[PDB]
Amino acid sequence: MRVIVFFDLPVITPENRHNYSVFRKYLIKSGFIMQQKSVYSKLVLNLTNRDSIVKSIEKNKPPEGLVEVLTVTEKQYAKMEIIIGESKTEYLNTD
Amino acid sequence: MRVIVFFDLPVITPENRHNYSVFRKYLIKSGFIMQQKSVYSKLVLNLTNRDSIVKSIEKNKPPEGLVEVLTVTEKQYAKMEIIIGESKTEYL
Amino acid sequence: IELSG
Repeated sequence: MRVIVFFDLPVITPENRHNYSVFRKYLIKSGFIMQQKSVYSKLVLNLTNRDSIVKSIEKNKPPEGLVEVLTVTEKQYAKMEIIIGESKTEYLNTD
Repeated sequence: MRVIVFFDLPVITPENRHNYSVFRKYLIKSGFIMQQKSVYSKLVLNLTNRDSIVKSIEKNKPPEGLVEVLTVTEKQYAKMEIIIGESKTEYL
Repeated sequence: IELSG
């Protein structure tokens, strides 16, 4: 399985931005990989570990913001559609 | 199923933020509902409707950034863990 | 424009 963490943390104040980097570092230290600026994922090999992971996130939660933790299968994760921003009137790389 | 669209768009310049609001407005116009900032979801009855939604997102994508589309069951979505920084429900 | 995805 894959555990996907979506977080919506404030970045208004200097304390907000510090706490944002603290949570990001905790995720990295925990073996999560950045998918986007606010979305991190971790491979889970056994379901026993999954809720151990959720308990750790809860205990290490930032003081403000919303963190949501979704568990998906590896096939759902591997077939995620990736759409890359491109202008409609973009020039093509002539090599 | 439930389709989850999470995006990571630049917000540095005023044009970036304008482009961010245009894509957000497009998602809302398509019937997506905000789950949190930069994360939107929509119920889909079958994968044909799913792939039409994704095709429309591709044709309406912003000039820069990453848009990702995840499809999960409604049961998987309902068991999402919700963690709030200030949880307590006190009324004034 | 004829999107394949």
